[PDB]
Amino acid sequence: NMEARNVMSGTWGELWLDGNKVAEVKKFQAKMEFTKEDIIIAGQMGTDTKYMGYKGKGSITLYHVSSRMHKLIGEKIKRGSEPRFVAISKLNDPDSYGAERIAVKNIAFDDLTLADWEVGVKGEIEAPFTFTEYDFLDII
Amino acid sequence: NMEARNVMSGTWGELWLDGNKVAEVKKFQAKMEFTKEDIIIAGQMGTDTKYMGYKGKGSITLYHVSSRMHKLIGEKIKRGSEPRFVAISKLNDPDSYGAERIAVKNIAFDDLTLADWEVGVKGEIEAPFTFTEYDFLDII
Amino acid sequence: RNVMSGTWGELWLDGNKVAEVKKFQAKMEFTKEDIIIAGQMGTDTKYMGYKGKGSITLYHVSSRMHKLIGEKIKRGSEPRFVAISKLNDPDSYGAERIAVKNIAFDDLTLADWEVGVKGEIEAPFTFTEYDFLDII
Amino acid sequence: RNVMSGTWGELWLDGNKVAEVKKFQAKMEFTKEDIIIAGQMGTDTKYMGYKGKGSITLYHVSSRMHKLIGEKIKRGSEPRFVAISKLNDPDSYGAERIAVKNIAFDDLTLADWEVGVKGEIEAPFTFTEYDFLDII
Amino acid sequence: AIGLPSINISFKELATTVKERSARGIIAMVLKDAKALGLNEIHEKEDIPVDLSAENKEYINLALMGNVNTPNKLLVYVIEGEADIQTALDFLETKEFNYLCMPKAVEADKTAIKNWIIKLRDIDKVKVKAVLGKVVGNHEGIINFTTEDVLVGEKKYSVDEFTSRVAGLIAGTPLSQSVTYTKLSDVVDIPKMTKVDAESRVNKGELILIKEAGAIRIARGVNSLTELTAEKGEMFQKIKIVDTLDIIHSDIRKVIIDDYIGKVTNSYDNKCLLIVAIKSYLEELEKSALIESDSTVEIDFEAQKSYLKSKGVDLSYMTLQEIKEANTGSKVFLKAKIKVLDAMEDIDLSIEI
Amino acid sequence: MLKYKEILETIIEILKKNFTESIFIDDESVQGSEGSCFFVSILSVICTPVMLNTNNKDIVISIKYLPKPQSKSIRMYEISDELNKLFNRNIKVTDRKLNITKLEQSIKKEESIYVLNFTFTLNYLDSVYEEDVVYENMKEINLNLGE
Amino acid sequence: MLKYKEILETIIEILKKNFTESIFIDDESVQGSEGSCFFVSILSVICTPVMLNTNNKDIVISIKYLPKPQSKSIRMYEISDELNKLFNRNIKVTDRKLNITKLEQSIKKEESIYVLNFTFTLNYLDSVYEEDVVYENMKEINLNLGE
Repeated sequence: NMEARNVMSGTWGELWLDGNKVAEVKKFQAKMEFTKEDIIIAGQMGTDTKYMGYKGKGSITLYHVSSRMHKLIGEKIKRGSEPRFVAISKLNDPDSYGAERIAVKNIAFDDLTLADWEVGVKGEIEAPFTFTEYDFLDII
Repeated sequence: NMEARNVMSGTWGELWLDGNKVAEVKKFQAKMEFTKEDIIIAGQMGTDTKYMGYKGKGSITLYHVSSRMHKLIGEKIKRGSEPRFVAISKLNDPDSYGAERIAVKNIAFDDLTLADWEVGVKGEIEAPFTFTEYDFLDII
Repeated sequence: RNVMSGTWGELWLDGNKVAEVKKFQAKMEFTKEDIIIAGQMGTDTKYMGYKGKGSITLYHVSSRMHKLIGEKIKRGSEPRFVAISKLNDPDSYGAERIAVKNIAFDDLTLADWEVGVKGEIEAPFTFTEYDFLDII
Repeated sequence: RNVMSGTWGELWLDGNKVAEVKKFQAKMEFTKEDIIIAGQMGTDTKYMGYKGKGSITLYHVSSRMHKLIGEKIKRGSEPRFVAISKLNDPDSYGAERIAVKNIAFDDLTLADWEVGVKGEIEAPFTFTEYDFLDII
Repeated sequence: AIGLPSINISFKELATTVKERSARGIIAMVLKDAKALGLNEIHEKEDIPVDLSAENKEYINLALMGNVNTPNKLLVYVIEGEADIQTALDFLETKEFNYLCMPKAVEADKTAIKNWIIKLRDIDKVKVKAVLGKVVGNHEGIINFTTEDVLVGEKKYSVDEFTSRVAGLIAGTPLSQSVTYTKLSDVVDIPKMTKVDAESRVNKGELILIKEAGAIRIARGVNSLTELTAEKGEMFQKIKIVDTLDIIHSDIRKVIIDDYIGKVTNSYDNKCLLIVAIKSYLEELEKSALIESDSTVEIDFEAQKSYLKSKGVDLSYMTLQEIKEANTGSKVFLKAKIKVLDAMEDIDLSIEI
Repeated sequence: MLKYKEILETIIEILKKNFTESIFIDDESVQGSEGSCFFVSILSVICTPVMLNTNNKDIVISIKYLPKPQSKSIRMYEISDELNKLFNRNIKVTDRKLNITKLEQSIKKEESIYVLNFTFTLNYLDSVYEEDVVYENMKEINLNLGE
Repeated sequence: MLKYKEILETIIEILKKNFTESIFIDDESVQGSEGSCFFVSILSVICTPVMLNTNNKDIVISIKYLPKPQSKSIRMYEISDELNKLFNRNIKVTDRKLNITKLEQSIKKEESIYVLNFTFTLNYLDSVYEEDVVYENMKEINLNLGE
């Protein structure tokens, strides 16, 4: 069953942002942080916790091929309106058992990078975000 | 579409400060930090946030060719008056799809470096700043 | 049975035949990562990509490389080329051809000479994809 | 067809002809960065710049390098020069000249000798821009 | 030469369009009339010759309606009442076009048109198609539309007259989409036809109309080719695939005929160079998602073998490499393999309770 | 290519113009001579293929001086300088210039008398013959595409 | 394999077609000749095993020209070029083409006269003989499995 070839490789992923495929993508990450409170119960030394909620966090890093990130939110942010986007990530490695696809919804970004360059260095842009909902599509 | 040559390189940038082109520029960076507050809505586990504003931050690093930074603000700072400047950054790579230009306005600097040198080391000066407004000119 | 001799070698670069060529070489190097699986002494590897490398060696008959890339290198735009190699020894049964695409050269040799020595130029290059014609 | 021999090589340094020169060499080395694109096994590269490198080798006929740069090196100001190399083999069809500009030398050799050996001096250098004359 | 310094400001309202025309799609119509003889290109409705009769006006107006985009251009050739079609066809050989239709025609003339189209496609290797009324031709370049008594408005248009609307609708369709199940708003009613008869008729290979779902729509986008060889494919019956293949074939002409004809020696090395050039061209089309990946270009072995056998060559005991190295005088044989994605036309959904 | 006969003729002509003594190519005539005769021959030729169509040639050419009358060794030492003055860098043979890589000279005794032996090597690249078939230009190109 | 007799015959036939002088293989005949005769022989053969079934062969072939009449050295220099024109790249022996790695030529005096010696080397791979037993195809395969 278990073999080295079965491990998924990051080179085979792809990301859709707002219905448009993003080709200049370096990495994509999403995570959910649960909220738990310590509760001490009389007669037991081991402490136990109660789950109260979760918080979603993530980030996207992409090569600075074009000024894509500006056109999305640059003018809307100044006026006072915040947009919400939907992202889809697909990881399809030929060696592994099929592919898994996930939709991350209600995405709101943390910052906007107007300009970042240095002599002799290739340009890159990383944007962190927070989300609320998700779906499972073709999970392995 | 996507290709390695399309990635912009930092060697091809240039910067105008107060209408005068700065030739001894090493790097330039601008960013906008949004302000968001956590809001818990009854009946939903996922926490959601409300956007309230943004803060602008950046920095400039340049070779110590000449005492440019002193002549701008050195005498004005002591008297109690703070000047505001305008910077324009242009990134024009022949391989990429054209060039992008951005104007950063209402720049106020964080500190002034009177002297900084060490034996056997070339000199460099970095100055961070904060801004409020920006324009888009010839965005890709 | 005979093994092909390299005397019968021809090279086409950018659609022009290179009359003087001492040797040609192109190779693909793989990228692997060590993976240790619980319960097994032997260590396995996962293939994660590859790189193309090669070089040419030709006599200094003319200034080909400069006319190819010199001005564009200064301007800031890097050109890409396609090279074809053919190896057809009459003793052997058949011939072999390979098309190498998306070539980029590593360096440029403006001038190099020494007293009593005929000039030689060697230019390494890196490529991405290849195509095969007249497979033996 | 003949390949140019390096015996017919002449060098001009700072506007003065260098009578004794064993060999001359100048090269441009490119700077590249590896870029991995999602969905492709092959790895591509992006060109970011270049460096100029070279060296000379000449017999120790006179004290040329000292008279060139010795006092200015101590004073703290580094001079820059221009060198011209010409290669004209009578057997070959045409000649070739190159102008190398903004030259800076890597080191200075005050004295070097050994019993039974004729003296030789080699001085590496780095340059920025070049110009081409009498292309073949 | 140099004039006085000038500063001129121009105001123009470039906003006067709706249902903008596609870049692709050229229709050529040849007509019989007493006036306006010769070629009269028609870019839009405002530039229509006035001396034409009512019938020609109706036919042109029918041909001026597309599916999503209007056709790029219309080449209307007018012939005198008593004339042969050969002169018009020879004149049209000079011009370039995609589709050709003639509203008013006879049975004998359709044979000439079909023969001309077949000869042009095969002998001259120029990829054009024609839409004909009742022709039973077995060629992919022929489209026969065989439903009668179409009621557009208050007139019982003939089948040959409605071939004009068929050609306009075909030319209007974008590359991605097909012509199956496209509704015709203008048409009112069709003569009665049972479902099984229509299915058999389209199976024979025909272009028809049926009443299904909300309104009238085209049953299928098949061609007139009804038999399949080993070399020929089942994908050659679809109109969209053939249109894309012919677009590609016409496009590669600026690579082949412009430079490699009469300017380069016919040697196997030059054949390999041309093969490399063609493959490099196909890569760009693949990257734009026009065709599918893994398209191969190589020497046509069987055709070259046949040509060699035609002359005095003993094909026995010759190596395959020896066969390929042979110099075929002044002709080159090449073969390419490309794939085109078809549109959704059939669905099989299974539901488990 | 370039013929060895032409090289030998060129060298013989140069020696004829610059020296008054007779020049011979064969042993019997130098044996039959009365004294102070030259001898010219091509010592060896080495051919190595460096490219598909070209070879690399190294030719060693030998010049001999045999003074028969007594007390003519000083004449040999005089003649060495005059020979040195001619073959410095290159020679021109059939509108083509060939380099001279190095010079070698030795004074050894052969049979009963001392002789002078002057040699030098020529280096040049030369092309082998081949027969190339002629093809006519492309006129018709057939391209049929399918599945 | 490939026989040395065939190679010698092929070279002798080529020389017969391209030259009018006689060609001999044994020393007695060249001694008895009246003048201007050739001499063809295989100088040395080196065999080295590079694989299990194949060997590597280097054959050096020698051609000699001995002009007996006086004043035929210029004929020797003429004949050198004609010999050079033939053995450039490869020769065909029994529908197989063998490469010519390098050429060598020297003019030296043997006994009382000067002679021309033209040599070149052939390089090719060749297979040794072996006897292979014939087996019949598998018909019945018995596999019994236990502890």
